[PDB]
Amino acid sequence: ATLFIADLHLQTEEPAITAGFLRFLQGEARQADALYILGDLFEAWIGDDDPNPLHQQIASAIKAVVDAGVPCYFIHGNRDFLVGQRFARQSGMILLAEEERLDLYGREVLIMHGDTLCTDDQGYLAFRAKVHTPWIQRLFLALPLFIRHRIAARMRADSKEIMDVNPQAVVDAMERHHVQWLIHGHTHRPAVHELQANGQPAWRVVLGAWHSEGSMVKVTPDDVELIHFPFLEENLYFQSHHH
Ligand SMILES: O=C(CCCCNC(=O)N1CCc2cc(S(=O)(=O)N3CCN(c4cc(Cl)cc(C(F)(F)F)c4)CC3)ccc21)NO
Ligand SMILES: [Mn+2]
Ligand SMILES: [Mn+2]
Repeated sequence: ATLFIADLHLQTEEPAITAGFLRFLQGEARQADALYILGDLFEAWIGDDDPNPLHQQIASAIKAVVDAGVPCYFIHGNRDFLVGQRFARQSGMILLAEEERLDLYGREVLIMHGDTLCTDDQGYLAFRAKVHTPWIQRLFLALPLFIRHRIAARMRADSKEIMDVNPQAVVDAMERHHVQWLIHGHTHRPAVHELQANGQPAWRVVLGAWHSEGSMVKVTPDDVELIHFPFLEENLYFQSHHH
């Protein structure tokens, strides 16, 4: 089976999510044919030279999955678009493009973070175009780390419902790639949607954010599974009752 996750928004202020992801990497992920992380792995990223210990702890945990024979892939989210090749080398992850077409047991599948489908938020897409301009990224990354951390903290303070996808953008993307299956995150609305693309039924599968429980999509030769699971090993104890 091939696994997909997104929208973990890892951060040191939410250690339960981190513990949940570490348990996922040490368990389920080790049995997978591959693991794809479709963006927003981290709640923030200001560049690979950031010494935040969480980054090294996550890199090491992913690298153990890779070393165990499970290739791991990353598509950037809007929170962590600055993840670069230094982190890719540290974690053993392979960085992919913003859209990729996969062969999953014969099923052709488009994968993407999903924010580019949200074409009714023209303000967001304009800002997105700016922070994805290479010369702007290179200027930001050249700033001292403490300056980047101040900029990012102010921006997060200033930003504190997610616009959903545009149905026509979905059809356009799925016809550009000639697929009947699309997996994405970003909208934080885990679901399976049927539509029509390329003159045939098509499906859009949406990952959940890791808010109170984890979420993954598991693709097998036989089916597509949207799975919700607890972060920690929920230890069984017997609550007494009476009838
Ligand atoms: O995502 C969703 C829901 C939609 C959410 C849409 N809002 C969103 O994404 N936000 C809002 C606040 C925020 C802060 C971060 S950040 O703290 O990591 N960091 C800020 C500084 N960044 C920067 C980079 C560059 Cl190149 C240039 C510049 C500068 F502006 F200075 F020029 C700054 C790098 C990134 C990352 C994402 C965001 N569902 O999935
Ligand atoms: Mn997200
Ligand atoms: Mn997002």
